[PDB]
Amino acid sequence: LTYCSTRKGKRKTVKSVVHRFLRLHSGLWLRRKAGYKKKLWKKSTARKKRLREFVFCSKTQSKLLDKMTTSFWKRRNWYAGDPYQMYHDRTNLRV
Amino acid sequence: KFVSWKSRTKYTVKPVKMRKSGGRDHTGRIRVHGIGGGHKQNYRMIDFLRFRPEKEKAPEPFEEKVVVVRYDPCRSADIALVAGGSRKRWIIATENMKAGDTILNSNHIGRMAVAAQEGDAHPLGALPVGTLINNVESEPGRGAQYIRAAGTCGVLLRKVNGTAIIQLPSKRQMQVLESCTATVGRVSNVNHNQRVIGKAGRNRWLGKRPNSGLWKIRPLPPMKSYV
Amino acid sequence: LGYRYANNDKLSKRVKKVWKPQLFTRELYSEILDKKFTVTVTMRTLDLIDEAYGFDFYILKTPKEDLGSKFGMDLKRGMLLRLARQDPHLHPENPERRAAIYDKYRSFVIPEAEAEWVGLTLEEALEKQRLLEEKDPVPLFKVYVEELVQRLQEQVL
Amino acid sequence: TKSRFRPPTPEPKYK
Amino acid sequence: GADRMSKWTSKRGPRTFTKSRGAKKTGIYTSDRKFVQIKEMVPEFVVPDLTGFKLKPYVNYRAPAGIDTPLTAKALFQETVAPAIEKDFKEGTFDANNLEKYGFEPTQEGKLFQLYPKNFPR
Amino acid sequence: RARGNEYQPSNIKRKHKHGWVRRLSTPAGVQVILRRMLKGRKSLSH
RNA sequence: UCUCCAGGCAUACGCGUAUAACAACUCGGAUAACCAUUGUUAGUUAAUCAGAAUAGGCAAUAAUCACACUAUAAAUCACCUAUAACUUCUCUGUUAACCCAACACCGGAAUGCCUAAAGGAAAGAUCCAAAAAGAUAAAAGGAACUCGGCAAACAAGAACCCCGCCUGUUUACCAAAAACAUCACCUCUAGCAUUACAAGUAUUAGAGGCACUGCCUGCCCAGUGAUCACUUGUUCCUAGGGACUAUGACGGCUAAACGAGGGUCCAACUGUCUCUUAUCUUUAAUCAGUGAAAUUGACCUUUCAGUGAAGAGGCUGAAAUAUAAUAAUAAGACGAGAAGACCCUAUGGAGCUUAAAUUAUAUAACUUAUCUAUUUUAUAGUAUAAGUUUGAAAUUUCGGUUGGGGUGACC
RNA sequence: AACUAAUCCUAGCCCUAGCCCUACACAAAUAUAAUUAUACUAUUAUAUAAAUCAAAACAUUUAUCCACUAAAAGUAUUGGAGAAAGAAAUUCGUAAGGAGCUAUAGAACUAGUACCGCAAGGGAAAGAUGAAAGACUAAUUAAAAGUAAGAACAAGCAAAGAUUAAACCUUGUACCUUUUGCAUAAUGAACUAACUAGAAAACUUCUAACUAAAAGAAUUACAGCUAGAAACCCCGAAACCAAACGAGCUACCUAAAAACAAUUUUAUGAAUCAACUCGUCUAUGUGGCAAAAUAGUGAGAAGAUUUUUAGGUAGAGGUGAAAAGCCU
Ligand SMILES: [Mg+2]
Ligand SMILES: [Mg+2]
Ligand SMILES: [Mg+2]
Ligand SMILES: [Mg+2]
Ligand SMILES: [Mg+2]
Ligand SMILES: [Mg+2]
Ligand SMILES: [Mg+2]
Ligand SMILES: [Mg+2]
Ligand SMILES: [Mg+2]
Ligand SMILES: [Mg+2]
Ligand SMILES: [Mg+2]
Ligand SMILES: [Mg+2]
Ligand SMILES: [Mg+2]
Ligand SMILES: [Mg+2]
Ligand SMILES: [Mg+2]
Ligand SMILES: [Mg+2]
Ligand SMILES: [Mg+2]
Ligand SMILES: [Mg+2]
Ligand SMILES: [Mg+2]
Ligand SMILES: [Mg+2]
Ligand SMILES: [Mg+2]
Ligand SMILES: [Mg+2]
Ligand SMILES: [Mg+2]
Ligand SMILES: [Mg+2]
Ligand SMILES: [Mg+2]
Ligand SMILES: [Mg+2]
Ligand SMILES: [Mg+2]
Ligand SMILES: [Mg+2]
Ligand SMILES: [Mg+2]
Ligand SMILES: [Mg+2]
Ligand SMILES: [Mg+2]
Ligand SMILES: [Mg+2]
Ligand SMILES: [Mg+2]
Ligand SMILES: [Mg+2]
Ligand SMILES: [Mg+2]
Ligand SMILES: [Mg+2]
Ligand SMILES: [Mg+2]
Ligand SMILES: [Mg+2]
Ligand SMILES: [Mg+2]
Ligand SMILES: [Mg+2]
Ligand SMILES: [Mg+2]
Ligand SMILES: [Mg+2]
Ligand SMILES: [Mg+2]
Ligand SMILES: [Mg+2]
Ligand SMILES: [Mg+2]
Ligand SMILES: [Mg+2]
Ligand SMILES: [Mg+2]
Ligand SMILES: [Mg+2]
Ligand SMILES: [Mg+2]
Repeated sequence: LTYCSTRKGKRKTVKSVVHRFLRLHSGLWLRRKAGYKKKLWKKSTARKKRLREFVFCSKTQSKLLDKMTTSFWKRRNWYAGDPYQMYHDRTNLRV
Repeated sequence: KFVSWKSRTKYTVKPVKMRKSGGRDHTGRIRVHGIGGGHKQNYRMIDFLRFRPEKEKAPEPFEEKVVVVRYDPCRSADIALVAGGSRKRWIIATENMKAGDTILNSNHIGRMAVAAQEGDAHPLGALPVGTLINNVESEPGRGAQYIRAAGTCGVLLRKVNGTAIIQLPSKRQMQVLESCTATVGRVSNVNHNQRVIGKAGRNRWLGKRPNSGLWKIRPLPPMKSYV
Repeated sequence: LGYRYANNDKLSKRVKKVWKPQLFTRELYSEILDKKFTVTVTMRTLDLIDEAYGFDFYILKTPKEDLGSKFGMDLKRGMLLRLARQDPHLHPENPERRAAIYDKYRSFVIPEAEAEWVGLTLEEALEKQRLLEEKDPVPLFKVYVEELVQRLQEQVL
Repeated sequence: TKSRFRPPTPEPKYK
Repeated sequence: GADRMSKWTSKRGPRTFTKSRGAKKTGIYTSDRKFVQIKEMVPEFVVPDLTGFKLKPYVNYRAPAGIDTPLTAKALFQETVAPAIEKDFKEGTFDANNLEKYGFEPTQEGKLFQLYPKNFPR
Repeated sequence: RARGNEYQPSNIKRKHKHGWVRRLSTPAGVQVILRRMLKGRKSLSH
């Protein structure tokens, strides 16, 4: 990680994260299942069904990605017609 | 810094002082190994263009007198001073050449082959096929560059349509024009090969330094298995 | 002078490479100069000369940078000075021939003073200026004499 | 081994 | 171990190395290693006759010194050449061509003592 | 044998090798002089 | 004046006032006297010693007492033809005990002449201890010493084996040899000029290997008829038909000689030894002057048994015990110093080797193009580009587990 | 009741701000072996920066090294799509001082000097009276280690509890680092003075301003937003690349030179043996006379000999009768 870049003096986003994970404004992260496109001819139908899903990240993994991405990737985005509109907030959670 | 001693523009019989290179290039690095040291030697300028007319003289056959047959330290063969007209020059001496003999330099080309005594330059066309020759030259007027070592001789194999085939000492056959001039006979010091050096110090006199102490085929991919 | 990737893939080694122009030596005739020069010339220049419809047109048209040669710039000054002065040395004893050449290249005519300072480098221009302004110091004797005469003449006036 | 030394300065002390 | 800081002089070096101490040459070395002195190249001291000289090395304290006025080209011109031109101007016998009449030298060439470049020493 | 006496002084050898004229012969030698002038050295060469 | 030692005076290179007198007595000489030290003043005197005009023409015949005498390695401006100038003494080096080695260093330093006529002093005063170093002498014996006759000797003679043919050369500062070179012999490459080779040309030049020398000795040498025909062989045309085919990669070894080579043996010899001693010098010790180094947590620094990590001056249990110096010994202080040794580790290196991976306008080559000549397509070449083929080289790498290793293996 | 010593304040320096420059030093000399008054032989930078290092190796690659502030924005893009790199469009702008040093500090500097290296090059240390020295150079301090004044007195990590009493009596296995959380180990320290090593605000906590809004332009927001405070060391390789500098040592070569007595063979890389060259053996030395010597003993000594002078070959290299030997 570049903690202080020469030209600007700012932290730099890791683009390996931007191309694999989606952050919801609450703080959750979405990911795919590794191998969901690999050797599908020998996987069971139930196995394939699990792979197609989108999965969440843990507290540690979420903490890591928040260190490898900059605040710009942690803002509110008002996209019209967004298919993730309802998932950016947590409701009826006491904890 | 390194200026070759070969700076004399004008021919002269007087011996010219030499400088040896020890094998080093003009940059000071060795380009040939084993060369260094030896007795101080004086260069005696040799004329290999036998038929050279004297200044303001007609280009016709002329004779010259063999004054002396000296020993040249810069060559295997022994040179002979030849005096004719009003000039003196050094020439390579034939095996049987003796002082006081007269040799013939003849540019004239004869249609009919004429027997030639040893040492008389004649055009290759003039020489009958099979005569022993030396000091042969590739092109007329180029001086001699072949068969000029002690005891060497060349054979005039074939003269056809103004072209002559000469069997060089290495047995290589080289074709030249019949206009080329080569004197008859083998070069002197025939017994050069028979000498025995005997002592290592003798070669060190000649300038030959000691050698160093440092002590294939690719099989094709199919042939790797069998080896 | 650059680098290339062996086999044209960036995962291979980086190898030094120099690309050279296929220089050619040819003979060219300048109408304005009426002289034939032998010059090392690339095939690109030959096409440019053809597109310029003549060697003389090529030199005059091409700017200083595109030309990319000090020898060419000298030719530019020589041709420009020839046209600027209408020198009779061009094809002497044949005025008809001389007029044709000058008229054909009349478009490039420029003032004589400007033409002189064409293609010169800073050092050559500096040397040219220094020579022009070089003068031996005036004797003070004369300078005082001029002042004295003027004062005396004014007083008499 | 190494080696370095210092000078015996004249040091005139007459003030 | 050679002393770099001492001056390079002829006392140092081998026999072959030699150089002058600044003495002006007075002759020529001809062929065969023979020196031929030239009388003209030997300076000659022009010494005046001091008989009847009224000036001594030291000056009296009582004598009062004057105001220092470094001589200038203009001052010399006014003293020497200006009066001649001024009188000539009134008479009208003056022209630019004959400035030499008042002492002007067009070129220093031909003068025994050339003003510039100086061909005579102190 | 006994080392330590490598220096065999010869003024002709010294001046040819590290002299003024020798240094000025090459630009690489002239840049040796140029740096020495920058530092302030008492002697620029032999 | 006496005693004794035996490289000295110049020159060159170098050094740069260390020269000489006076005056000082801080510093330098490793201590004194005295100065080589400090300050001041001086100094080395050259027409002979030493250092620093032009254009042509043309040289076959060494040296060595050069005569004889031979040899081989083949060997040091002058004199002429013409032009130009017609009577000069300046400049610089010159001293010393000296230079290269941090030093007033038992070292290094070229030439000429000479070998004492020149140049010098091993002992500051003492004292006679051990140990150590050097010299000389030995009753009887004579290598019985020892890894070995190392060293020493009133000896310095003789033969042998091995290895290299010989003279020679090499790791400056641990190996001088059997290793390298070497003559002779053998193999490979090259048919040629104006900077090595070489101003040379196959009896030559480069590259590399190997002791040579007579003698045994490799294979290789179509088959049968007999200089002749067939059978083969090799090619084509289709199993036929034509066409064509007239001792050298190896040993013994000469065989002698020569060796500061590696081993032996005899003889003499001897303090090597049985068996050590005596005298002398040096060193030591004492008086005087001068004055280092490694080392050092602190130390008021004991013995024995026990315990402990092959381990105890210091802990545990007994014991011993006025304080300090001087000179000796080397048992301990896992005594002090060194870039020494050993096994293992590092996603630490660097040298070499290529059958490692990746490249590779070093070279050479060829192909298509560009391009200039040419002939109606054509064969030439090529200040270039794109390929293909070699590789002189460059870059980078050394998986893990198997009580070490090669082989098996295993992950 | 004091020796060694200690105290000291200004010499200069550091970072900014302003500012292009027009400091190019009588006369004489210097590119010849610089600083030598005159002719000879004439005089001229460079093809692409590499590598280290990072990628926990390394082979593509690796910010600075190598064109106005702030914002867009660490965004689009680029990348063994890894480490990492990283725009623009378009907006915005009229721009003399010290919470620095004060002689181991600040520059290396009293000086690029002394000294060291053949050269390139490397590189110091230190001073201190007063208004007056034309007032006999002051002061000032039980003050560092070290000594002296004043050696020691059975017994022991040197002390502690003590005691009438300094020592006797009792108790007590140096310190740090380090090993397992153990040392009678193993490292490091003779002692004194001075110097000598944790640094950044993405997330969090704490404290305030305003509050569906906060912020002095671009930012964030379903109680947020703004500001404050709060954080992540030192010393040390073998190496690698670039460019200079070195063949006065040494390997080799070129040129110009020099030395070799006597004796016997003969007519010589033959013999005996000095000068001279070398360096087999033993002994001494071992911070030595010596960073390779001395005493003896040995090898060659007309030759492939030794020596002198000047020049040439330079590190991807040179040289090598090959020891991976030499090249200060
Ligand atoms: Mg061999
Ligand atoms: Mg790279
Ligand atoms: Mg040295
Ligand atoms: Mg020497
Ligand atoms: Mg004296
Ligand atoms: Mg005296
Ligand atoms: Mg001494
Ligand atoms: Mg004195
Ligand atoms: Mg003389
Ligand atoms: Mg003298
Ligand atoms: Mg004495
Ligand atoms: Mg004594
Ligand atoms: Mg005896
Ligand atoms: Mg005895
Ligand atoms: Mg025995
Ligand atoms: Mg012996
Ligand atoms: Mg031998
Ligand atoms: Mg030998
Ligand atoms: Mg050795
Ligand atoms: Mg030897
Ligand atoms: Mg030895
Ligand atoms: Mg031997
Ligand atoms: Mg016996
Ligand atoms: Mg003692
Ligand atoms: Mg004493
Ligand atoms: Mg005590
Ligand atoms: Mg005690
Ligand atoms: Mg004990
Ligand atoms: Mg015990
Ligand atoms: Mg005890
Ligand atoms: Mg002991
Ligand atoms: Mg590497
Ligand atoms: Mg890395
Ligand atoms: Mg590695
Ligand atoms: Mg300082
Ligand atoms: Mg400093
Ligand atoms: Mg004290
Ligand atoms: Mg007690
Ligand atoms: Mg210690
Ligand atoms: Mg570090
Ligand atoms: Mg030399
Ligand atoms: Mg050698
Ligand atoms: Mg003799
Ligand atoms: Mg030797
Ligand atoms: Mg002998
Ligand atoms: Mg012998
Ligand atoms: Mg001999
Ligand atoms: Mg070897
Ligand atoms: Mg060295």
